[PDB]
Amino acid sequence: DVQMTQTPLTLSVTIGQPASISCESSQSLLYSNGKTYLNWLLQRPGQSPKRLIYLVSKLDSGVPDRFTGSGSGTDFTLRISRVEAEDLGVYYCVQGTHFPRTFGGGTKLEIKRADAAPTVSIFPPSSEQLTSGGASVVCFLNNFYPKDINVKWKIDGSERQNGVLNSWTDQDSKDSTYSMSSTLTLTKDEYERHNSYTCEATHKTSTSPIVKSFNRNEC
Amino acid sequence: GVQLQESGPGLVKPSQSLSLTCTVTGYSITSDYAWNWIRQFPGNKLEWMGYITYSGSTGYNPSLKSRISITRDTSKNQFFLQLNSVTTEDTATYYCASYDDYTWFTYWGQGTLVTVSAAKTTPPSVYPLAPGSAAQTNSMVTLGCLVKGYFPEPVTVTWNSGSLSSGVHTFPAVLQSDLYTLSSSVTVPSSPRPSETVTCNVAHPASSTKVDKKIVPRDC
Repeated sequence: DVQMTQTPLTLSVTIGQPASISCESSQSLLYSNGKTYLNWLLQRPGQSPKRLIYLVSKLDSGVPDRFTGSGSGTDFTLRISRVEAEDLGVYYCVQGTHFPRTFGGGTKLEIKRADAAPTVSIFPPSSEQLTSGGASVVCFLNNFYPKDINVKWKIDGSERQNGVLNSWTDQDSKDSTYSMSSTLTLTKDEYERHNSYTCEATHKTSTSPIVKSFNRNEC
Repeated sequence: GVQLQESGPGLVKPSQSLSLTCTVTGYSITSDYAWNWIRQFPGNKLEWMGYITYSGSTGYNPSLKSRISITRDTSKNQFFLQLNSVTTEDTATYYCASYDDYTWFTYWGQGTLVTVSAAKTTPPSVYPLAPGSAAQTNSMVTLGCLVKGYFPEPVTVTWNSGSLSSGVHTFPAVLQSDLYTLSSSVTVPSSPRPSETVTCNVAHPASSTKVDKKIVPRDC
């Protein structure tokens, strides 16, 4: 029940510059044998947590010279000399001095990137689905930045809000962008009663929204 | 090479008893160290659950004491985790790990997702997403696959059996009515499609499902 507080909760850093995450416990982590049991884990998207530092400053096998650990008692700090794309993920600080072992909330590191307008593509329902009496209209807004993105659907000019499922992806460790998926699901009947479907997106990248649409009768 | 691996159900009913196995290869769980079971809740919070030492002694997280058990089979070199009266609050990714806060020894398994729910396993429906007349100018073409109506997580999506990965974005599943919906987009130059074939492969383990769907264009 030894609380481990990390700060900040989310850190945005521009490639090549130093980053710093702070960890702080409710009680000293210095042990009677004179050793401090504090470790730093890193979890990249789609992977398991991986220890990078033990005994507050000791590097783990294969961990880059870039990472550095320091601290004492109740305040530890993980400093990354120069950030790279391969550093995207969540950073946790663990404590193994007082039972039970506890973790910090984790700090999400995001790479500050150059603004990018999404590439928008819209897809009519597949005939195979319509057969089941369902109709899902999909819209993909790929590789854009920042993450601030707003999607809006319009069927025959009028906005529709119910029946929408949006899904964002983790920052792309390759180009540092984000991608979003917007699916508008209607029944077979309602889809066949309307003809103009539009996917509209508003992003920091442009003054006027990006539009993509199609007419049900045209294909 | 050292290695830990979790095995066990991915779906469990509330009130049932969760039972996971962690197999270790490349080191004897009786030699040295403490072997642990840790879980990660959606939202990312981690929670140390308990351990069993190479000596047979165990330690458990106070909040779990009442219903946790960790035993082993030294002859098979694998330790087990048993949690009782599971509730939907027990849905999480379970990892088994072994480490020493002093030495350089540290190893984590790959983790296994465990969903606690009454809902029943349901194979997914897969639909190819072709342009409507999109492929026109730009040298790139985006295609897609819609995976909907399945349960529980997860599903594995690939394109051309892995052959294609260069520009793939597979979106996180959304739970909408006790069922999941997920999508995956792939962008290729206008030379590959519809010239050379593009397929999206979908596998839903829980339902022993394997489906391939070619993305053929609509004639209009």
